[PDB]
Amino acid sequence: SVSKANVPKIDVSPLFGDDQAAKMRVAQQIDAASRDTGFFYAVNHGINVQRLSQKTKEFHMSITPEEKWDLAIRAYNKEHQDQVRAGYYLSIPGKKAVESFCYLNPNFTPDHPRIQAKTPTHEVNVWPDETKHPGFQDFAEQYYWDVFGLSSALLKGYALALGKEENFFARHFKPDDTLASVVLIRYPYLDPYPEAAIKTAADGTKLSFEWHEDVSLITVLYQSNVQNLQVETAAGYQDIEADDTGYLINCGSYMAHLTNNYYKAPIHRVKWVNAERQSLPFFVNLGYDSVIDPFDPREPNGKSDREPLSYGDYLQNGLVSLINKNGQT
Ligand SMILES: N[C@@H](CCCC(=O)N[C@@H](CS)C(=O)NCC(=O)O)C(=O)O
Ligand SMILES: [Fe+2]
Repeated sequence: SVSKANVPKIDVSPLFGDDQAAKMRVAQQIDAASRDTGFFYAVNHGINVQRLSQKTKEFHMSITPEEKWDLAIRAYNKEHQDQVRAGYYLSIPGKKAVESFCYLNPNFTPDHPRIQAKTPTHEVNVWPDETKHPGFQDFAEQYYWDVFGLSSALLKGYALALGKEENFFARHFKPDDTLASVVLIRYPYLDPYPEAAIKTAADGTKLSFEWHEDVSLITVLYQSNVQNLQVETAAGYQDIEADDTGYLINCGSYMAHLTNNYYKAPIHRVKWVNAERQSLPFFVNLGYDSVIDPFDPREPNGKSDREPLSYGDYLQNGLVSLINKNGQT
């Protein structure tokens, strides 16, 4: 009885080029999707997602329990007090099925000014031993830059869609300072699948991750071809079809803040599925001190009754709140 959500496939390739008319026609499609269910698939995006999937699989299936402790975030290993965001997020057999590896901007090096200053939300990535995972760090860092590139193009489309100049968001999304993250999530097949690792929604649906708005400007997501996501709409939660050739795009709550809820952050959740699969989000985050002045594209003077919020304030508050609401991942 759970209807397919309207999730259009938008050819985003004009956003990489210089045909302004064509870009406006893509922006209209982004506007439409953003006003409807809040999701679309970006197609013709130029990223080799099959290779991303293969390299990620090789990592997930070769990492050992020893390596996971050695890379673990603070929530799992008290010795790693600097690792709030970046590192390994362990499963707990019998209790918690999902496990993952998160990394941040590769430019956050020991000498980076924000690392020196110890500013919250900035960390130096941790990586497994190169000889045990040959090529993995290099692949993963290049992937960061490939999806950064796609996200910059998408941000040009969102800006045009909102009646702005195309750099309105992108000017704040910079290699030297972006707080964006990649998460390489493994969802396992388990037989038996422990009930303790399954949540139940109010409507009785079995879930792996509860309802939420994303903490992002936008989210740029690759998933395996196994249906799992649902979006809350007015006729109920609806199934978002999988498409392992496309990137699933949606707004996060910073976009809702900037646009005075004209582009809402859609509410969505992750169904429980007993399948070995991947979920690989890129969270498009700005710089720590990036402030965009809020506006309202439904009002004649564009004025909004929201206050400016720096991205760093937003992000630290949001990530902590999401862990309190929906649990440590
Ligand atoms: N550690 C990350 C933030 C992770 C936020 C989070 O928990 N996201 C969920 C909800 S959007 C997710 O990615 N879910 C994916 C899925 O498949 O469940 C970072 O420091 O930036
Ligand atoms: Fe999400």
